[PDB]
Amino acid sequence: REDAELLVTVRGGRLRGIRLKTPGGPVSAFLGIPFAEPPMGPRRFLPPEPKQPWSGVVDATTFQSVCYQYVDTLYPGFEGTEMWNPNRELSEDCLYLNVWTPYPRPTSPTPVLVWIYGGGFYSGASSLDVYDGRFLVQAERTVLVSMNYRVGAFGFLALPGSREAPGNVGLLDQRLALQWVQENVAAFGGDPTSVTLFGESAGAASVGMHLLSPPSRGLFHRAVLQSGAPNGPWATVGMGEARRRATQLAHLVGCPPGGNDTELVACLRTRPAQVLVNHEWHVLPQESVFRFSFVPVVDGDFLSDTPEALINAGDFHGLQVLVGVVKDEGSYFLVYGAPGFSKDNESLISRAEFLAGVRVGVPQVSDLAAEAVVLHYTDWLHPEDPARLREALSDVVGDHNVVCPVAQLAGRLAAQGARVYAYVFEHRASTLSWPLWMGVPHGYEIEFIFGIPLDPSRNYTAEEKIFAQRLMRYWANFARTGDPNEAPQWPPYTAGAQQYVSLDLRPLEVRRGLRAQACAFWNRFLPKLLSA
Amino acid sequence: EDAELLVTVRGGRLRGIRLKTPGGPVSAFLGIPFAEPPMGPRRFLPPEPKQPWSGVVDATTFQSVCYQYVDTLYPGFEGTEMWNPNRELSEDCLYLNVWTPYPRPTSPTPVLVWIYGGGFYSGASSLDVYDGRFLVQAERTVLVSMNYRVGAFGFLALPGSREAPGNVGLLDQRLALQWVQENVAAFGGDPTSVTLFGESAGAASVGMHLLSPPSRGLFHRAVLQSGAPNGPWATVGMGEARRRATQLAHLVGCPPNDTELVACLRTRPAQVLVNHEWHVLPQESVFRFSFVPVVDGDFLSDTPEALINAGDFHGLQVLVGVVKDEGSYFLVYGAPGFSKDNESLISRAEFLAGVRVGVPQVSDLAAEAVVLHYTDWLHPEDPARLREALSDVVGDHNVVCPVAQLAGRLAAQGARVYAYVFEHRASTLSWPLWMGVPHGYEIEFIFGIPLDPSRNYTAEEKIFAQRLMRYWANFARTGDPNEPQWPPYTAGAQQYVSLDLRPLEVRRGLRAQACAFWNRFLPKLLSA
Ligand SMILES: *[C@@H]1O[C@H](CO[C@@H]2O[C@@H](C)[C@@H](O)[C@@H](O)[C@@H]2O)[C@@H](O[C@@H]2O[C@H](CO)[C@@H](O)[C@H](O)[C@H]2NC(C)=O)[C@H](O)[C@H]1NC(C)=O
Ligand SMILES: *[C@@H]1O[C@H](CO[C@@H]2O[C@@H](C)[C@@H](O)[C@@H](O)[C@@H]2O)[C@@H](O[C@@H]2O[C@H](CO)[C@@H](O)[C@H](O)[C@H]2NC(C)=O)[C@H](O)[C@H]1NC(C)=O
Ligand SMILES: *[C@@H]1O[C@H](CO[C@@H]2O[C@@H](C)[C@@H](O)[C@@H](O)[C@@H]2O)[C@@H](O[C@@H]2O[C@H](CO)[C@@H](O)[C@H](O)[C@H]2NC(C)=O)[C@H](O)[C@H]1NC(C)=O
Ligand SMILES: *[C@@H]1O[C@H](CO)[C@@H](O)[C@H](O)[C@H]1NC(C)=O
Repeated sequence: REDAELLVTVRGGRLRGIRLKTPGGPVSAFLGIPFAEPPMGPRRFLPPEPKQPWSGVVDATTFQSVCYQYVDTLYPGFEGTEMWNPNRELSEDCLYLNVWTPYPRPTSPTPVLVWIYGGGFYSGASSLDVYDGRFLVQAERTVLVSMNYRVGAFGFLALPGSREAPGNVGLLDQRLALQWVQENVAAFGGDPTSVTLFGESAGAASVGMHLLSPPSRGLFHRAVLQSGAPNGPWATVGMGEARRRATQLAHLVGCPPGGNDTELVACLRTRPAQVLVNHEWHVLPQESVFRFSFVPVVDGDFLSDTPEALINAGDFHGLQVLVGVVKDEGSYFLVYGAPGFSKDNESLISRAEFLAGVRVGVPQVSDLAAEAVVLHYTDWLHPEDPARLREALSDVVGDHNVVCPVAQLAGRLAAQGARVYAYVFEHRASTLSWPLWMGVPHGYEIEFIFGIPLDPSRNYTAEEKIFAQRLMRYWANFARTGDPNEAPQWPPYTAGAQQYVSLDLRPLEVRRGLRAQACAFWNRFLPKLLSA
Repeated sequence: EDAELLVTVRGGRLRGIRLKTPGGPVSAFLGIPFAEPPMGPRRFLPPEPKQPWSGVVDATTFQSVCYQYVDTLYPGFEGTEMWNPNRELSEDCLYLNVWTPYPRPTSPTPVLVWIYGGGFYSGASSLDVYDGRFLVQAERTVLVSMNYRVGAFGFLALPGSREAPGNVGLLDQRLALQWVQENVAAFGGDPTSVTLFGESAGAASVGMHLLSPPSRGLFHRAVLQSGAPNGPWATVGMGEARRRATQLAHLVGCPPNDTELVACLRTRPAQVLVNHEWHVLPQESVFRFSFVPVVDGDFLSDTPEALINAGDFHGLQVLVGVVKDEGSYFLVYGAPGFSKDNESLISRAEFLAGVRVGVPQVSDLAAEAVVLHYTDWLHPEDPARLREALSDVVGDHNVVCPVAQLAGRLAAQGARVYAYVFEHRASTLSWPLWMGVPHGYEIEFIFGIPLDPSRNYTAEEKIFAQRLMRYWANFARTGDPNEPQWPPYTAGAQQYVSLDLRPLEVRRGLRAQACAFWNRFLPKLLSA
């Protein structure tokens, strides 16, 4: 006595899933499918090995463990923090993926959406409530896949050139999952010839890196980059600085008691996973509000050059991408260490706090460059207005880290053969627990893309549910056709007209300029100065 | 004979002329010698006080114009010819002029001293737009103006040499100011109330007298119009001045010992030096200033910027301002694509080309920073926007931001500053409309030229001219232009007033965002 709809055979063996209820009807979920051998013991820091075939039926009936990661404790018990923290036990045995499909299974091959979570390459999990695929699959009849990938030291510690810790294995985790989709998604009714990757923040940077890595590029057809880009200043690190960071962590945990790499990694392997996590914060070169200790390394392998170079020199004919940002990208990060900031106050900073915030929000630039930032962002008719300083600091951090990297990628892709669509998400959710001064913070479009307002246990307003259904429709139209349009039209983004649309409760408004003036500073001038 | 027209000064007796204005007569003494003619062995040397004379000097007509290049870019065009010499060129040119009410005052009258502009290479006190008769009649002041040597004759420097020490044109101005102290009372002028006013290089001159202590005791108030001593074109270092002096010596067939070199230069006709003066500049530029004040530790003990930042300016009142479109006039003197006879709608390549020529000696890095700041990246190739942007580049770098930096430093360090922007386009203007209110075209209103019946200004423009004359003379009398009030300029509020036919409007910021680029960032970048 079984349900045939919940039984699927993949190349590795048989799976049994669970049937979820949604407001619109049932969907089939296969949660926690193993796609790699567990990377534990001698397998830690190594590239993932494909999951060996199994006999019997594996129950894919619940989310599996979260990969080991630092857990944020800035506002304990605060919904705005807790929603991003692991909702499963931490474990190095965490390489599992999730498939949601219509109930019953599609008769015709169905387009596939593949989600890559964010969290600065040091955190995140596919099991977070806000990444629940059931509403998207029910509303738009797609197949949705999400995977866990190793973060922090376990996914991106790199001793470049070494066999034992080559770096970027968290990206290879993603790639292995993408390879699993090509080989297996048709068993769930998905179309391996229509796969759209989507991600946010570090997930968006991951998506972009798969675009720029030929072995990944054959595994999908379309890409969505939400509030992140591979050319972001926090998303990559050079070979030498990666080695310095790996060596510093090893030194901090007593390894060895630099030297031979094989030996150093062997010492690192004897350390408890939690010990590495608790020391990862002490590795960074400068105090920062952003920077993350272990991120993808540009070592000539996964990425043959810097993403910026690969973007600038790329031929992108035959590609559709959808990119965008939230209205207030910088605000969320400032409450995480910038002087004068708190979610519990107005964070009306002084001029001196503004100056100190630029250094933390724009880490590792010269004084000369920091002076250029201050000049650019200061209103010299109101140089000391606290409210204006707070707003300017938010734009500094958001422009440098999210908006301008996105705009640069969008412009280069459009000019080099791809069709681009761009948005700014401008709705502040009625459920938002953050203060009003933060506006629409980083990450808070995700719940609308995934249709979370349709959850009966939540309290979104009726118009926000309509709004959520409109965005799910845009995303699914893009996955099926490469075009979010079906009514107000969404024009493509081009390097000249630079048109984008605003996403909020009102109909689409077409505007031009993704912070065009600001991003000319970050993308055209400051790069000149650096090499001088 | 008219007794009002005979004056004895320290050097002897003069005879002046009675002039007519629509408001009544005025006494004028034109072509008064204040120095020995700086000729032959005296060329390039500091001026010497005029030795006394017997008999009566005839002071009824303007004297010669000091030797200078004559602009030939639009021959016969009123816009260019109004600045060209209207008297014969001569090295025997150090004369000044005095206008007084008729009959001559018998109470000490405040004195205005005009220093003309012209990039330190040109200019004359005899130009029609500097006619002092209307200011003097309308506002009952004494007005003085002097000729000073320009070009090589006034500013060729072999620093350290006795023979060509540099800045002698500035010393010409100082001697005229010394002459005013010793003789102005004989005309009814008050030597304890002397206000200096100048435009462009004349304003830079005023600023340099403000920062040179031997000149500071010769006047009490200062007006700087479209110029500042910290302007990029206003000064030169000792090494570059020596290089320029040496290259002109080569160009006119003279040997590279300073004594030898200057002696050979002295044998060359004056016209010959003028004919080669442009060729000394290192790079091609819209500004032809080859010989300018030199920072040698003497007249200027430091750069004007260093002197400005360090000075105690309590007790000083100053009036500064700009025209609405400072850059447009300079663009037609060689910026690619520009002409008075077209709309000057330039390409982006021409805009970029024009930046290098309007900002003459900056690195590519700095130039790039300029084109980043002045590009609208939503309309990067719009010809009309590019034309206006390059006008802003040239005007901000050369006039507006040097003036704004001076005004802010002086206010923050004790001076009472009043700032204006002159926004009225003269109904008689011969330049095209796209130029707006160009550099130099506030002068005619402040000298009351619209009151001349033989000119075609409107009734409204004459009322306006009378307003400006009252502001300027109020400031000369009291250090305050007011009688809608004109508030002082401050480093914080940055308030200025708009001068046009409308009543005064108070605004904040002399291109504050643009000038933060020139006055705060770029200096940091150049050193690195
Ligand atoms: C760097 O060191 C590694 C490991 O050293 C070995 O580890 C010991 C436990 C034992 O295996 C010993 O042989 C060594 O001390 C080297 O890898 C070994 O290289 C030697 C041959 O030269 C030999 O042991 C095996 O080939 C390797 N054993 C492994 C992989 O554990 C490696 O060659 C050294 N590289 C250099 C030169 O820096
Ligand atoms: C606004 O608040 C921030 C943060 O204060 C936090 O929230 C408060 C309600 C309270 O719980 C504090 O303990 C929290 O730190 C202020 O920034 C801090 O100010 C304190 C003052 O003693 C200082 O000791 C800390 O170092 C500051 N932390 C920083 C700069 O990150 C800020 O000063 C407040 N601004 C105002 C006046 O509104
Ligand atoms: C607008 O006019 C400028 C300048 O043209 C000048 O005025 C004309 C009436 C005529 O007298 C020309 O000889 C003058 O040069 C133009 O710029 C020039 O364009 C010509 C080609 O037509 C070129 O050979 C010159 O080198 C250019 N000179 C400069 C200083 O750039 C400009 O092309 C005109 N633009 C228009 C009318 O759209
Ligand atoms: C939604 O609001 C209701 C109001 O009673 C509350 O009981 C419930 O806990 C809320 N659930 C949320 C905020 O998810």
